[PDB]
Amino acid sequence: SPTAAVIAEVDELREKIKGSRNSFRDQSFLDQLAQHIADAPHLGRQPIARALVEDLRGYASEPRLAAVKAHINEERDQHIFSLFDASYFPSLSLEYLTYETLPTNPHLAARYASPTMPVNIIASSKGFQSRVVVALFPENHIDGIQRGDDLIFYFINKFVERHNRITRKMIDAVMAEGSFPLLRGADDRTVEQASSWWVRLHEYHHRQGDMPIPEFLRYKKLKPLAGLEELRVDVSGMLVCLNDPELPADEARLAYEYILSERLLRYAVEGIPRPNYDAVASQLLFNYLSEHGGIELHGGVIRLCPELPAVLTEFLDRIQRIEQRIHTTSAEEVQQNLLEFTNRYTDYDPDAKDYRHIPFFAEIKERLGV
Amino acid sequence: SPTAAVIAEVDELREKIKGSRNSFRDQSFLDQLAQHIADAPHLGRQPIARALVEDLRGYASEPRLAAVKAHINEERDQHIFSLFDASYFPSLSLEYLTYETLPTNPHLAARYASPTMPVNIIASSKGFQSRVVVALFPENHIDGIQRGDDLIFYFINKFVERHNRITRKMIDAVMAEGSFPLLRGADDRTVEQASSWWVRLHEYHHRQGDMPIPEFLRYKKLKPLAGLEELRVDVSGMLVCLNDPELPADEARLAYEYILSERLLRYAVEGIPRPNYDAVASQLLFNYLSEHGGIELHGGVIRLCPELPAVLTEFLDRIQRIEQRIHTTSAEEVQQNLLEFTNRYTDYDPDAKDYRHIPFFAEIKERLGV
Ligand SMILES: [Fe+2]
Ligand SMILES: [Fe+2]
Repeated sequence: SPTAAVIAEVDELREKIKGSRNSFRDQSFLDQLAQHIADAPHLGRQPIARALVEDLRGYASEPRLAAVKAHINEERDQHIFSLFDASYFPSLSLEYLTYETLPTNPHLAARYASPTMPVNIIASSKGFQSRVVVALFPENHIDGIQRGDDLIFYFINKFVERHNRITRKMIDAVMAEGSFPLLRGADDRTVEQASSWWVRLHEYHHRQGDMPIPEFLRYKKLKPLAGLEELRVDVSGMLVCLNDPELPADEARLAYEYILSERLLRYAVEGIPRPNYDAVASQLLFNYLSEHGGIELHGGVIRLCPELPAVLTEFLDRIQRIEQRIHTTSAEEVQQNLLEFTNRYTDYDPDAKDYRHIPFFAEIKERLGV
Repeated sequence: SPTAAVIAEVDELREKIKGSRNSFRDQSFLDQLAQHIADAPHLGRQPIARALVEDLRGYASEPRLAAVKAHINEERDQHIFSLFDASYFPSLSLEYLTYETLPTNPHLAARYASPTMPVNIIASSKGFQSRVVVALFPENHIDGIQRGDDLIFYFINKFVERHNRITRKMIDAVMAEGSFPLLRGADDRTVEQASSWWVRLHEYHHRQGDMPIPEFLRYKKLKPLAGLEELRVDVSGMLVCLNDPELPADEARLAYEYILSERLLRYAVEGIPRPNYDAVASQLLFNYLSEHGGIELHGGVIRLCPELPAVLTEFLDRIQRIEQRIHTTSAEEVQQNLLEFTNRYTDYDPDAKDYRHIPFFAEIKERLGV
């Protein structure tokens, strides 16, 4: 395999530089790295590698990876290759992958447009094989730069794997029978499509509203607020799937079921020993929905109520009421009001200033090992 | 089996009340629970069950489990049986166990006296089988009361299991050859004895110093400070093992190696996706010792320096100099100074107000699956 030969060369260079991350912006390091990439038998021949060589050799005066990103953003081929520094994807250093794109609904693509690339990884270097790395953002490159039109990659194969290994088992154990009928037994191609819909709607809605990101990113990085922002856009995508009639009805209901099942179940149990940001917001959704008539609990099993679409709209309306006051109060004041709302429906420990898994999901974590 | 019949009856009652935690202090609930306990053909006739039935039936006028705790604290037998409500042990509701005590070193128990019970669990109800439940504290009972002379149980069989599952393969992968010679191939009884020394010294030193807990507990619940307090007492215990000549030299060196291997390795990788309280403090220790000459990194491997005992003393001395200013500044000012000290040696994200696993241990988590 020619691709495996190229990837073995990247994996070996990755091993050599593993101890030198503090030098990743050092021009003496960058020159040696560029030189080794250039001299690599198979890898050095590739256009994207030549682009990275030029970006690295020029980094002292221009600390950007402009030629690499031009290649990637223009989709000159289906290869990604760069030097990465992403604190939440620690496995990434010098990495290479090849991807395949997925089909997309044309109305979805046109009406909810964003520079999102839902892709399957075909082959990759060691750092991309970590289950942690589910996406790739432009500021993950060492230059730390993101532009509004930079392509953003989501690795749908990893989300299909997660849905099969975790969500499917939580649906069987936690949901009333008939809860997610289109998802029941659906094949990987089907979940693939739903997941690709989810990420396209997800990225689009991050840019909508009164406190979009990245503009208000530094106000939305506290654990409960980062999760709440994730939830804001996924509830938005849920409602689009229910409300936009130009979307194919079968595919839209399937994407609805996927987003809801992921936020109600898989994201709800994330984090040990405390909930992570996604899980705090999902437990907020669970309790809000239970208290406002959107779901019901019958002997530890969740029933989705027929009124759930109206309750989801109410929940999204409530988030938007809080955020709209950015127009008349400080971002700090909106923050405090988003925290207050979150804390009404989650298990907040005021002395630890952190959250505990609400008892409903702590027991499922124990029962299912999730 | 008679104990098996008792615990089966406990587990069935635990199942019946599982959805009723909000009713655990309501007398109508308690009156019915007490009756079902009394009528359990085997459980109801245990003296400990008689005690609990009496406490519950009288909870309306005296909200405490005085008869149960008298039984337990007096070690009338080796059974524990109560109604629990411990937010960090969510699996505990109506629970039962039988334990066995362990050999005890006389000088250790006399010079470092505390009401600590290092025990092995022989049989237990379902809630005590959770890997989370490594200990039982007096305030974990529904009454939420703790007294200084109440017995505190540590389940040593669970620390042995954790040592063999995590620490051992971490020692093999991460430590330079000959780092922990007494622990190599140590049998379970040997680890058990080291672990019992550790918990006794652990509980003792919590009560010592200028900001002991429980007095200053509410200032030491923030994630970095909860970890730092655990670390303060374990480094104190390490140093006692090195410095107290009246302890048997073979057991003391073994306990030293055990406490260090646990704090340097197993505790340093806890928490997903972020480090938990133990792990932040262990990463503080790792980076402190690296920069101050106590350990050295060679080829990704930790070498313990011969100077390490003096660097551990310097580390504990530093913590104590910060805490000593409680005498001339507020508890809040000490808190900031403990946080500033922690953040100098850990990966703190000021916008998330939380920590990331430092890259050394993030890579180990990925590599070994810990
Ligand atoms: Fe997002
Ligand atoms: Fe402790």
